[PDB]
Amino acid sequence: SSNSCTTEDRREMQLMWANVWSAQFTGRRLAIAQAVFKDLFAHVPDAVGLFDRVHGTEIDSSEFKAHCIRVVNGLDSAIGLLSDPSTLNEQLSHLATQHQERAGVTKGGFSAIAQSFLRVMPQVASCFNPDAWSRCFNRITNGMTEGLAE
Amino acid sequence: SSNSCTTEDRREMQLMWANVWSAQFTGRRLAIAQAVFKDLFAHVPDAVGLFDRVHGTEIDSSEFKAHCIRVVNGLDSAIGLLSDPSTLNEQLSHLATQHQERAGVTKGGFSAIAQSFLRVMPQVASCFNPDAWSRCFNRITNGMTEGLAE
Amino acid sequence: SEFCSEADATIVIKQWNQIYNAGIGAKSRWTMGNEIFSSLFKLKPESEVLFNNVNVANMSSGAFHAHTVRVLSGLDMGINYLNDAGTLTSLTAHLAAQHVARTGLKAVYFDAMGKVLMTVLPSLIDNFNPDAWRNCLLPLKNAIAKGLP
Amino acid sequence: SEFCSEADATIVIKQWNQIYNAGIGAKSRWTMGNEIFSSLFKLKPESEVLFNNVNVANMSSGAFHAHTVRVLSGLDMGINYLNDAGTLTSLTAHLAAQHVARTGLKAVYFDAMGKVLMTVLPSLIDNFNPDAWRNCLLPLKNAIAKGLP
Amino acid sequence: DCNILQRLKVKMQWAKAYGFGTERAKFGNSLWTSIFNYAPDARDLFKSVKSEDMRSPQFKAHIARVIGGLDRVISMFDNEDALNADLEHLKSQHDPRGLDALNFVVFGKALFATVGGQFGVCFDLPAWESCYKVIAMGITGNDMFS
Amino acid sequence: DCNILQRLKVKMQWAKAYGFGTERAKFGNSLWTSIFNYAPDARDLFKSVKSEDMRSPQFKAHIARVIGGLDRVISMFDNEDALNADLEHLKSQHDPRGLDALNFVVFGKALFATVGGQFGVCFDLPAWESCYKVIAMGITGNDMFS
Amino acid sequence: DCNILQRLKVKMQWAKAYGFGTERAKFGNSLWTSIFNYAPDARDLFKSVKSEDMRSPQFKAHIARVIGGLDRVISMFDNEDALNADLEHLKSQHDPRGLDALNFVVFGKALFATVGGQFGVCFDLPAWESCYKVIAMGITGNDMFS
Amino acid sequence: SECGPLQRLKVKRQWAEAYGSGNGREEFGHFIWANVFKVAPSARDMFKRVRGDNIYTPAFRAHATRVLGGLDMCVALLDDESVLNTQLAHLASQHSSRGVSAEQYNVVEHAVMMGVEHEIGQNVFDKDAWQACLDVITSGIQG
Amino acid sequence: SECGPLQRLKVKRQWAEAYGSGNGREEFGHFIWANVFKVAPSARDMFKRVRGDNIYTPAFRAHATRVLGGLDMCVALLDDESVLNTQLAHLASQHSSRGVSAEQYNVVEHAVMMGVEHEIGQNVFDKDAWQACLDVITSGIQG
Amino acid sequence: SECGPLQRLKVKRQWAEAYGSGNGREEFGHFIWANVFKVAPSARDMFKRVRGDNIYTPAFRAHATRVLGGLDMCVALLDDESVLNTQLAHLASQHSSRGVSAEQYNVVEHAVMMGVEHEIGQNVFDKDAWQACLDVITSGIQG
Ligand code: HEM
Ligand code: HEM
Ligand code: HEM
Ligand code: HEM
Ligand code: HEM
Ligand code: HEM
Ligand code: HEM
Ligand code: HEM
Ligand code: HEM
Ligand code: HEM
Ligand SMILES: *[C@@H]1O[C@H](CO[C@@H]2O[C@@H](C)[C@@H](O)[C@@H](O)[C@@H]2O)[C@@H](O)[C@H](O)[C@H]1NC(C)=O
Ligand SMILES: *[C@@H]1O[C@H](CO[C@@H]2O[C@@H](C)[C@@H](O)[C@@H](O)[C@@H]2O)[C@@H](O)[C@H](O)[C@H]1NC(C)=O
Ligand SMILES: [Ca+2]
Ligand SMILES: [Ca+2]
Ligand SMILES: [Ca+2]
Repeated sequence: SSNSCTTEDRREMQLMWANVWSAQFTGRRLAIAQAVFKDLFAHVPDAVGLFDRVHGTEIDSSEFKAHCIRVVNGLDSAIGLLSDPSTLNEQLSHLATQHQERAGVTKGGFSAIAQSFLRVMPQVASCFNPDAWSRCFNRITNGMTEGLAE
Repeated sequence: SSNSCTTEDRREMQLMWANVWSAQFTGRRLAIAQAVFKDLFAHVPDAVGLFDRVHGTEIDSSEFKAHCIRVVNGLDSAIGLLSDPSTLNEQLSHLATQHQERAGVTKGGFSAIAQSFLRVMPQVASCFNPDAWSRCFNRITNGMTEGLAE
Repeated sequence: SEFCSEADATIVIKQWNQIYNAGIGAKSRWTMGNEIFSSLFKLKPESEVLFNNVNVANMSSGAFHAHTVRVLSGLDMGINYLNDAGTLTSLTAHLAAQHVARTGLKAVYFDAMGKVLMTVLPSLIDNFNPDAWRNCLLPLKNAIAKGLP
Repeated sequence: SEFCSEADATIVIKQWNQIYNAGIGAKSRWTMGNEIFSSLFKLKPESEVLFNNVNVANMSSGAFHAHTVRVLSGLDMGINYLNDAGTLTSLTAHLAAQHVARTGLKAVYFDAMGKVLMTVLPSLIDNFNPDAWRNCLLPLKNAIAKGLP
Repeated sequence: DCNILQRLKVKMQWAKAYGFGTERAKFGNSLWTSIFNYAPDARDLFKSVKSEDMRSPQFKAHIARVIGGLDRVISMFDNEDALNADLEHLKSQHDPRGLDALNFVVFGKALFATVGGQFGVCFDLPAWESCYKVIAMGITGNDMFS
Repeated sequence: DCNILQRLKVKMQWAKAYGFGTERAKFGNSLWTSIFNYAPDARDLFKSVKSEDMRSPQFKAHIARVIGGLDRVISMFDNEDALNADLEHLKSQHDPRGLDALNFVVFGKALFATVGGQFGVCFDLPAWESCYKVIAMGITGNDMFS
Repeated sequence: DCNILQRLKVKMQWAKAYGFGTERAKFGNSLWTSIFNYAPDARDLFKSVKSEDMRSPQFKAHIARVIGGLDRVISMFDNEDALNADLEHLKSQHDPRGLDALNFVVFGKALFATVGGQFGVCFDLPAWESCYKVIAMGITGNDMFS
Repeated sequence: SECGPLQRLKVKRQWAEAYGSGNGREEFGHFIWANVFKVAPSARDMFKRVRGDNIYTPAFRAHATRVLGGLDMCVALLDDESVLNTQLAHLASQHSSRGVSAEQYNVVEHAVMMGVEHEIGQNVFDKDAWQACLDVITSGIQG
Repeated sequence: SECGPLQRLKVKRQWAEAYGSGNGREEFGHFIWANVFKVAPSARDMFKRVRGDNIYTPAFRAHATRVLGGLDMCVALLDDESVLNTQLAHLASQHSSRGVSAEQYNVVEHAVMMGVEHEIGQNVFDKDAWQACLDVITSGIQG
Repeated sequence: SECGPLQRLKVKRQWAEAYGSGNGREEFGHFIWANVFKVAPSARDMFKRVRGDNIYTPAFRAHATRVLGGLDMCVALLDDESVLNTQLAHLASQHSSRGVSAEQYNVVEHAVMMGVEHEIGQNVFDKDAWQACLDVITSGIQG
């Protein structure tokens, strides 16, 4: 189809996300956060080498735990900013100009983290729609993937 | 029964009280205020001796008139504070620690003022419930009667 | 027979469910267990000796953790049943027998337990209502602590 | 076949009607025509030469004024028909034929036209939604600019 | 006729009656239904837009372009320069077809009945008749709209 | 099985389906109705709670304690130490009764049908089946829940 | 298992939960959404049906034929000969694909979660378990559904 | 300007309305004190006993109840100077020990007028009648 | 006073409520920054890059999203000091280069508490628990 | 920055919306003047004739009607500089006798922008377009 992130998916994605991700329920974040990078490291072997600063080799290290929550909290902002696309565009350019200075960050890396999210979400979130999720997940990543290599 | 001041009585007591007691209708307070102490002095003969400072002997004296309105205005606060019991508890301790320094203030005195209120209210307030009134009137007095003698 | 009015019971159940439901992370359930029992043992140091089986010497143990949940689950059960007087009477009678049959437990322990909850909960619940809780809890306390010395 | 979702189309039509309806004074319609075309000719100075018939050498002329309204009326027509995919497909096919048959018009012109609108409109519409517009406009652009070099 | 006050009144009555979105398609539908009911023979002058079936997207597109241009002409009622510049443009587009000028008469009668019934009782018919002559004269050029 | 994501999903689906207050009593009522409808012979194993009449406050109290403990076990799904410590505690309470382990099978089937019908279509049956084995294995200890 | 009593209740629980008209298409969508959520690898097993887009008319056509095949097999639960005839015809259609029979286990989990979540709390999970194995065995030919 | 008998009557009805029946009084009390301590943050130092550090404490909300109830009495008796002078002189004795600054009365004066107008509405508020009559109440407490 | 474990729990639930689910976050973000730049108009000079001149710009609304999201992480981990110290030390490195004044933290501290209480309500707000716990968050970013 | 033709168009529609149709104009007028005299209490001294002492007086509410209506004219003609310069020069003659300070224009500038954004909402308000265009209006009245 059009593959565009519709307003319908925005409502659908935000609503299923806001119930699973909230500020009062600590650990619910961290379990989701740790599982995504865990799925990424298995599929992408030469990816842990990109997260040595946060000690990506040691997943339960408090430094990689903090990074995990930082990554998907930024995702929570983007999903929340789906309602206000102007602020979202100005923010997506920030993450885009933030990630390419990290050498090794590639479009395929964001493509592998997409399959990482397509598998993890239905196990923790009920009424998960993969099509609606991906079409807006792609919409976000391509704004983060403005200036970098495939 | 349980004898506890229910939320039902709180609504019932506040609603019948707010209609009879208001800030715009002066004299409506004073008539109710003067009648309660008047009923108390007849039943308790050695009680006027406790209100000599406010000239309790002379009931229509402007000094005893001011005291009358002060007493039942504080009652109006307690009835209004029935909705917020936390603030009510912190306030009931204030009146409790305020009244025992007046020597002669006893639990029986607050028991006589209870019968004083059970007779006066139905004459001025329509739809007056004595059971609901007393159960919350008792709830208030026992917070004022924390540290004093029977 | 009767515990507290529906309106009072409605206030208790709603404010209790705000801070205690199933979807809460276990870490928040442990903060509640220790804070309440550490305060209880400060009011009654003689009562700390009694929880030998649940490894009370180390409150950070999973055995004592699981014990505090049993107590809170039983408390959560009683609060959500405040509107059914028939079931609650049978429920309170069954918890009494368990605590009376256990040796070394006084009635003053449960009363001190009441003052801990009346002090612990205000720092967790928004607009805590001491009256409605005092109207609905003290029937439970006396019914659970019935028959104990 | 399909252009954009109803919810996205609903967002576009409402925000478009806010700044463009019939009851607007002609002076506000001229401010829009020049600002959009002056910005278009700044992105593409080679495209200015093409509007010879409408007296593009003088944008303050009634002939060029009437031309900008024709373009906006056609744009206003397409936006209000975003919910009818059948009519919109026939409408977009008819505007393509008119522009393809005209000599000297490229596809990059319409793309630069897209970036002008995406930049001009935010300063006129309250809470402009770039996504919903990008979801509903780029189907129109590609459908109108279909078949052009 | 067709002074500035009538021009502004026509715009307010047109903008209200025209609507936006789904209402525009239903508005222009009733007008051409009146045209085909007032002048039944004028239907076959639009065989190029598949006017055999009014529900066809080819005729729905023709409705959209016609009333859309009527919307853009009414919007330029206040300014004469671009109005006449567009009326002349529409003239050089319709003149090659060589149409009967009596259809623009039937066009106005259908427009008045469609705008009047949609706007309500406060429909200013004399103002709409006077300002419609300006439009038909700019397109047809026929002296019929003096 | 029964990973952390399933454990967290089970808690969210349990907390929603369980409800609070009057809903809990009606929830546990339908579960034991299913148990007595799935396994009719298991009803007379509860003569000590007056299970002759399900409306009796003795059986309503039994319902409350059972599902209440199930609520407290599900709440400790994330933490293993207190989960196993409570599963062992429930084991040492149920083992003296010496119950058939096939009833815990019927217990899960009734729980799945009760939570599933109350939660709706988005009920994650494989996650609930996998994490129920952890509970029954902790209580029964029977190899039946491998 | 799957006695005639369980066969008849499944039909009643199925006809109610399946619905008619628009309910059929939405029911299958909820089921196939649960399948791909349970087993993401299975979505690729339908590349020749446009499983990349679940709202595609080719997958909506596939969803229709699957829920229709289920609807007609459940309806023949009471006649062995016709059931086992069509069930083996469905085997002759699914065997040339060489599908992993574990996917049919995932198909059952979503079916129970979709009927139960729609039928409500009274959903008979054990009866649906016993009778789906009859359908699975006749299609898969696998000893796992014995 | 002056708190005449008519300006008294309008103030009474507006206070009763703004005060309420006990439902919005906690909000009414909190709203007024937040203005005082925003305009005069050093006034917090005078209310140490009621925990003037935190407006949201029930102990301070009890103090807000005290001052609101005391102010309600003076408004109720603005028409009757005989007993009003008695009530203001009674409040004058308790407030003289605090050594309250005269400007501090004008801050709570202004804050109460902001609180009232916030409850009733600016379209019906009467600043002239309220300023003149609130000066009378504070003057009696000061002497 | 002190940010105990109970004061942590109440702050978490109140922040989640005040933060919302993304619908009132733009309003939540704009409301807090308007207090800071009203109380401290010279703080605008520190946010030149995000266009601190104008609060209503999507570029600044993105910065408000950044600081709100970063603050949401610390509140979510107030119970878990191990990873919390990691997150505050991480924020400490980025904010040390700005040379932010210690008083400037107390202004955004107060503004956030105004923002939260504006979203949840004064009747449920806990200043003592919030002031004690927000001091912990800012202290880690300062060192 | 600059009051371009597009920034004019957006200001016009937002002013018409914020101004209303006469129902919320008394509230619109009162709201703006309360900001000025809170930020600049000494500006009350310039409006003695309209009873600047009390915002709630119909005589001052008539003055608020005067300044609001006069400001509505300039906004309506921001697109047409020829007649706009005539209107601003007309207002310039009357305001030169008052000796109004240039900063006093910037206070009512800011207050009007607060009034507008209070009526329409921060999510739709455009400070850049409003500040640039309100500078144009005040500059013509000053010279
Ligand atoms: C679309 C999902 C993603 C989001 C929302 C996201 C967000 C973030 C955030 C918020 C940070 C930390 C910013 C800060 O420290 O202030 C970060 C850091 C980083 N990200 Fe991502 N990220 C995503 C995907 C990825 C992917 C697929 C890669 C692939 C390599 C990647 C590579 C990195 C690296 C190398 C860092 C720096 C780690 C460090 O500071 O030690 N990110 N990301
Ligand atoms: C429950 C109903 C009562 C309420 C609400 C109440 C309230 C009050 C109030 C507000 C005051 C004045 C506080 C002040 O001056 O700041 C007061 C004074 C006093 N009350 Fe009560 N009171 C009640 C019942 C009683 C009873 C039954 C007695 C029995 C002796 C009593 C004895 C006194 C005395 C001796 C004073 C001091 C009079 C003075 O200052 O000259 N009160 N009370
Ligand atoms: C409202 C207050 C209380 C409630 C609802 C409550 C409830 C419970 C529950 C549900 C159990 C678990 C029973 C089981 O294992 O099946 C329990 C056990 C126990 N309780 Fe309480 N309890 C309360 C207060 C107290 C107090 C105040 C004390 C002592 C001072 C106490 C002493 C014990 C002991 C010693 C056990 C058994 C420990 C073990 O099995 O190792 N309880 N209580
Ligand atoms: C969404 C974008 C556009 C729309 C909806 C649109 C629509 C229109 C319309 C309605 C007309 C009048 C047709 C008639 O006279 O019957 C027109 C004419 C024309 N357009 Fe476009 N247009 C667009 C963009 C462009 C662009 C980007 C260019 C060139 C760079 C262009 C070049 C022309 C030319 C040369 C004419 C004819 C001028 C004349 O007749 O003298 N258009 N367009
Ligand atoms: C105010 C009155 C009218 C206006 C504004 C108007 C406008 C238009 C427009 C905008 C088009 C299409 C231009 C394009 O294709 O780019 C058109 C075409 C056409 N019009 Fe009119 N029209 C009006 C009245 C009439 C009348 C009274 C007739 C009488 C029969 C008529 C007959 C036609 C025909 C036959 C076409 C050709 C359509 C095609 O084959 O594509 N119009 N007109
Ligand atoms: C997850 C599953 C289960 C849980 C969490 C559970 C929990 C409980 C609890 C909390 C009690 C009462 C403890 C007390 O009196 O303090 C109890 C008692 C009992 N349970 Fe279970 N139970 C479960 C499953 C079963 C099953 C499958 C059976 C099979 C028959 C069963 C049979 C009984 C019996 C006979 C009693 C004795 C009740 C009495 O006489 O007071 N339970 N269980
Ligand atoms: C009771 C369970 C099922 C029934 C009744 C069923 C029924 C059907 C039907 C009616 C068709 C289409 C027949 C036709 O084209 O005329 C079909 C096709 C197909 N089935 Fe199933 N199905 C079931 C489960 C499954 C499962 C679990 C899988 C594998 C995960 C599967 C894989 C396929 C595939 C790959 C096709 C080919 C569709 C195409 O390319 O047109 N089916 N099935
Ligand atoms: C409108 C005039 C005022 C009224 C009606 C009023 C009312 C009251 C009342 C009823 C009390 C309770 C006294 C007691 O029960 O012992 C009180 C206490 C107090 N008031 Fe006021 N007050 C007013 C003005 C002020 C002002 C303007 C200040 C200082 C700025 C002030 C400072 C205090 C202090 C320091 C206390 C005692 C604090 C404490 O108990 O810890 N009062 N006020
Ligand atoms: C509660 C404590 C604070 C938190 C959680 C916080 C959060 C943040 C975050 C997440 C960023 C984004 C940094 C980046 O992506 O590069 C940031 C930027 C910044 N913060 Fe803060 N902040 C806090 C306090 C402050 C304070 C009190 C000030 C000064 C008064 C301040 C000044 C700045 C500056 C100057 C920047 C960079 C501005 C720019 O990017 O142009 N921060 N803050
Ligand atoms: C945005 C710019 C302003 C506009 C549109 C405006 C509008 C008006 C209007 C229409 C009048 C009525 C004059 C008359 O009928 O005689 C007036 C009066 C007045 N304005 Fe303004 N004004 C503006 C700015 C200011 C400012 C900034 C000040 C001082 C801070 C000011 C001070 C006065 C004074 C002193 C009067 C006469 C007061 C009186 O009649 O007693 N004006 N203004
Ligand atoms: C208290 O006990 C802690 C034990 O850790 C917990 O219990 C054991 C059985 C394991 O399950 C473990 O994973 C749990 O976290 C000790 O770590 C701690 O030092 C003890 N505290 C004192 C003061 O001795
Ligand atoms: C641009 O053209 C203007 C012409 O005025 C307009 O066009 C003529 C045909 C009349 O209809 C008139 O009423 C219109 O307003 C000139 O006035 C202007 O100077 C020209 N600009 C330049 C730079 O040459
Ligand atoms: Ca004064
Ligand atoms: Ca601090
Ligand atoms: Ca200026």
